[PDB]
Amino acid sequence: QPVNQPILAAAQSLHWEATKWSSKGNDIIAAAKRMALLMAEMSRLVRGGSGTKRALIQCAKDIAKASDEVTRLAKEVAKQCTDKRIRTNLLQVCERIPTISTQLKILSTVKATMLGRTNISDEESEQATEMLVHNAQNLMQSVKETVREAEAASIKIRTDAGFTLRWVRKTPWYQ
Ligand code: NA
Repeated sequence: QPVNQPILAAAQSLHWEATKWSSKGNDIIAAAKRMALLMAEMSRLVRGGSGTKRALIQCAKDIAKASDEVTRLAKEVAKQCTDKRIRTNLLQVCERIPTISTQLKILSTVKATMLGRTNISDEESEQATEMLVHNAQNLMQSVKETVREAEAASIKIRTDAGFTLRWVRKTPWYQ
């Protein structure tokens, strides 16, 4: 009850996928790991405490900043990619993430402002939490799918490609 469980589970789900790989030479992995860590912080932040109001807003801003890095790099991976099927799939997912993370910023600010205000009912409070939780699950899922496809895409690369990512296997774990 102290820490939201469905937010922590979503963060955990992405952490498991991202920790299948090394961050070295791979930004997408590094940013996805930062995102999973921040989303676990978010599950504590949702239950407001003095000084959590500014932290809730900043945590969502950091999550959105890390998701822009994932989006930006995955778009670069996809354009070079020779397989149309993979290239198209990767581009749809990359496109979705900015919208989801923009919504995370809105809902976090709404939740934080509310915490700051004593009057709101337990219903409005629970509902603002459930909207945040839904967004968090959607975000974690989208990034996880983006990781998978960016790796699949990596196998096929343009001979003349400007940059490459490193995909080295590591033993995954949960935070
Ligand atoms: Na390892």
